[PDB]
Amino acid sequence: GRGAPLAIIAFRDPYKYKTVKTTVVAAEGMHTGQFIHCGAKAQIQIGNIVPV
Amino acid sequence: SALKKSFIKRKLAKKQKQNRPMPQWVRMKTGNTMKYNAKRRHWRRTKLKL
Amino acid sequence: TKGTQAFGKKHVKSHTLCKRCGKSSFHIQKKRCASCGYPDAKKRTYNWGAKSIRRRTTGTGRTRHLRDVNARFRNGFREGTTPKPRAQ
Amino acid sequence: IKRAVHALYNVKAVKVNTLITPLQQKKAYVRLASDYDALDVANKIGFI
Amino acid sequence: IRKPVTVHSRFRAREYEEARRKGRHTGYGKRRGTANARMPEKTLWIRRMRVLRNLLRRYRDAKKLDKHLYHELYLRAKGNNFKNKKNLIEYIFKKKTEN
Amino acid sequence: SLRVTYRRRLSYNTTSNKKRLVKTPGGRLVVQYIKKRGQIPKCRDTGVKLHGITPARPIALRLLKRNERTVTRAYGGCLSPNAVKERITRAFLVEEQKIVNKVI
RNA sequence: ACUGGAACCGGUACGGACUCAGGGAAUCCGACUGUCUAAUUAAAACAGAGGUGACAGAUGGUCCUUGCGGACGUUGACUGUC
RNA sequence: AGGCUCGGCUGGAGCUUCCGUCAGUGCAGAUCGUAAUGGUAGUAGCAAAUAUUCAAGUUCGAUCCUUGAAGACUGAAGUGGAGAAGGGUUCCACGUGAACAGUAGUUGGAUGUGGGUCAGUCGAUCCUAAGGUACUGGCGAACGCCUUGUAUCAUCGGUGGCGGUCCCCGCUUGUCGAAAGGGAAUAGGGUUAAUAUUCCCUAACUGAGAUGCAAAGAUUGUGUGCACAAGCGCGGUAACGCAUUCGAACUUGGUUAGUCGCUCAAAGACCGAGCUAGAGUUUUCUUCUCUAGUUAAGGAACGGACUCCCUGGAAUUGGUUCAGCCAGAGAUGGGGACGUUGUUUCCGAAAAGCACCGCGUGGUGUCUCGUGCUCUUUGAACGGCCCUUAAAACACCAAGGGAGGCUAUUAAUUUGCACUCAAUCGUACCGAUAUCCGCAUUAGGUCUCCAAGGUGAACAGCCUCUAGUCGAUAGAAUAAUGUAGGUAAGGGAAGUCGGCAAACUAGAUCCGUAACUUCGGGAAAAGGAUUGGCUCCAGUG
RNA sequence: GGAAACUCUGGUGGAAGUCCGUAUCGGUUCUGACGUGCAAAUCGAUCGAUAGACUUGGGUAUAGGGGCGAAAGACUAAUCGA
RNA sequence: UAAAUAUCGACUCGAUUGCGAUAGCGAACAAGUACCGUGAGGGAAAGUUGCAAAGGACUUUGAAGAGAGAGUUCAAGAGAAC
Repeated sequence: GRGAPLAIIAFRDPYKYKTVKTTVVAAEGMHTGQFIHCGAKAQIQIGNIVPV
Repeated sequence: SALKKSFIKRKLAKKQKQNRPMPQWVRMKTGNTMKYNAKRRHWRRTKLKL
Repeated sequence: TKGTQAFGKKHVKSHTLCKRCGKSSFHIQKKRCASCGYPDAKKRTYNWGAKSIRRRTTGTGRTRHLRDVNARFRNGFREGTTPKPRAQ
Repeated sequence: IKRAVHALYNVKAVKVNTLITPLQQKKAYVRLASDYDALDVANKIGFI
Repeated sequence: IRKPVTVHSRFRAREYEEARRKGRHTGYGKRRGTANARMPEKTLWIRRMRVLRNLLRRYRDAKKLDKHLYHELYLRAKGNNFKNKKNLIEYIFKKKTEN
Repeated sequence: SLRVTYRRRLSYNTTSNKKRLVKTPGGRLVVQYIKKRGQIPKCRDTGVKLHGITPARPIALRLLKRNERTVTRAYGGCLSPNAVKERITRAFLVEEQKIVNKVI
């Protein structure tokens, strides 16, 4: 039902021994095995999630 | 159906018991008016709407 | 084709036997009896159904406890006492 | 059924099969151990 | 008594098969399915390719062909240059004499 | 020829009703029901099949011998040998570079 | 196992039964596959892909519910409905 | 006149004059209500699904019931053998006179009397799907409704120590809903009038258990039986193999996921060559035709494409599939590892079943091979397709981790045997031209599995074998009209609103094929030739 | 074959809401049969489709001024402009 | 916060210028029964031997139904559906 592929991304829980999986529409160029940095200090790279 | 429930089977058993000709000696009782079992049921004619 | 041809496909019961009234009016999908309202806590009766009320009202059954209470009331609901000890 | 048969006829049962007849009556087949004789037990009970 | 079953002999079918093997009852007036339906060209091609590839493999194992000539002939066979084993063998013979 | 009939009350060709025709010592052709087949597990990281592991249904896995579910290696039965090799190399090299960066 | 060929033979005939489009030149309508008035209308009717336009950036748009609340919506203009 | 009196017959218990007064107070109709009955009339009719005949049996009585012989039909996408929904005793045996079986009836799904359904392994039971329905909360005059969602929310349970408790770790969620989804584990032979994966015999398997027995743990190295030291296993370069030489909380994974196409393999079915045993045919011919020559679950041992490992370094590029495709990110070659499907001069097991020969319970055999564009089912490996990407839970297993546990002839701990138990409900039969729905024993409808020989491309049409039927009220005769089939001289649409209906064409091989066109088609265009049997020739492994 | 661009020939391959056709699903014509019928919609021949917008069982959801509708006022238990 | 007031729905009673088996309650009787519809629901027909069964022994034809005699009875032409 969606024309855009979804990216399953795994993050490490900062407060407990566990991994958290996130589902989000992939940006063009994102590939499996890539590292996505999310936060205010992340650099300008494709797939990164940063404040505008 | 072959695969049935116990309570359906129990109802069917009671219906089987009920479907039976009247005893002949009842007709000799004093004041008796019944001459036969007037509630006989044939499986093919009248169906139990269970 | 409505009619004889369509009547051959009728082999799935829509109503079954009700636990409360014993009628084959329990809707399987709705899980409710079309006659007495089971499993509703109250009983299904409508004043426009006068004949239905007459059919399903009290006195059409055994009224075992009601008759017992009526019999016991005739002597003031006396309990804990027995007839005078006598013999033949 | 096993316990009742033992307590009523002093006979062990190695197996008990049960069915319910179309008239809603439970019928039990009780196989006695090889030690006991079903024919003798039936003779004693009365049905024979 | 259990009576014997009714006989249903295949003798006529056996004689008909013998005659057909000799080459009878096969003319144009006896065919009702297309040529491909009677004998698929795909099946014929599969048979031919297995035959040619087996021959090439045997020759390479026996050292009658080097890797280069084997590859050339393998690709030619896949390209449908040889009608059958005799054609392939004659071509191999001529090429070997030239070499 | 001989023809068979279903032995159970399920009369539909569902995945739970796969059958096989077998000749019996009595000269009969009967139906024997096929159970589901086990699957070789795959690597956690990659998807390649794992070797040395006996396939079986999940409930039947409890009946095999211990060696039939494991391989004598780290992550044996969970990762492929190449996956373990890659993990070891990555760990060592990443820690070495971390030490170098700390020094710098 | 299938393919091609040759001689000879008969007879009203050889896909000997059986199985299986008659063909062609044009005009009108609908592009096509498809759907429909069960029991008088299977069509040129409906759908259709394609085209255009409208509204909507979510504190939104279109709807339902007596009300609470809910659907599109696990949706976000290459979307949603009309 | 409305009506009344009397007589005769039937009948068996009430009725009546007159005076007042009251009314559910008078029928020919209302396509009036209800019950019954006529002419039509012994009339319409009992005509789809090819078909019956002979002799005998039983009987008061036979087209119809039963036996034998013959002749036909369904023709394996059946008129065969079994199930799901539905039916509910219709199942089986023995009686049957009336009713019913649109003729008949000695027969019956009718009728009267009895009998019949046996489970640890087959299902339900268990898990959740779409979805339903509760809790709170909100709304509602109210019965109650709305949401299944951070709306609501103080919703708990897990290891360990101590012996209820304390430490630590996390954070919250109901409950129903599938005898076609997921799922612990059984097969063969026999037995009944009727039950059979249930009963009997034989042979297994799964789960929950405490106890008992046996074996391990329970040895190694060095030095000289002794001393010291030594943990919780070994082998292989590797893919991995072998034993039983512990291990928690927690975390992360595994447990085919669609559809179509091709190729290959196994089993079953089919088909051949013998050799036995029995039948069939023999004016004549045939080493002839038909039938039987079977091997379950569970084990032991082998086998297994794909994939993986080691060596080594490839252009003059090689390997390779029907098709793909693969290789300096390591090909070819050489040598190895793994594994589901499966196979066996093996156990089960020939003491079974089958076929035949004898006796009044015995005996003989049940054997060697082949074959395939063959089908079904299973398995392996790929390829094509999607603006379509092809469940969820439970449960089991694995790995990382190393909290903990026993202390070198002790112990913890696994291993193998022996033992006990496995509840409840369904289980008969039909499943349709007569057991269901259609008022019925109704040419209708209603979900699936198994599938022989010939001809042939074929599960087409036609014929046949196993199995099953001849059930459709019958006999005579063959007028008119009819319904449904088959023909017709000469002409050939003049018929008719109209070529309606019918006829014409057709399979396969070779040749040939126009306008137009969106270049894909049109196209089987149009239109020609050949086709049998027999005896040979050549090609294709 | 060509200087190149690229072109031609023969195979392999097996795509398509492709075609003929069995099961199956429909119901065009005979305006055939029947029309107090086998049948309150059936029967025969002839016909449309037949690997997908396919045909279907069961479980579920939608209830009357409402539902559902490839749209006929169609269907919503022989009842539908309520 | 009792009484005077309402009410036969329930239990128990007494009456009538009412009906007399198509009437009177749907139901005088195995009546809210048989039967019908998936369901809400719909819903009948059906009183009478004789004082007393004394309900026709026995003979006879027929396989039987049944008939011819006979017997019971005030009466069977009151013989069971009387």
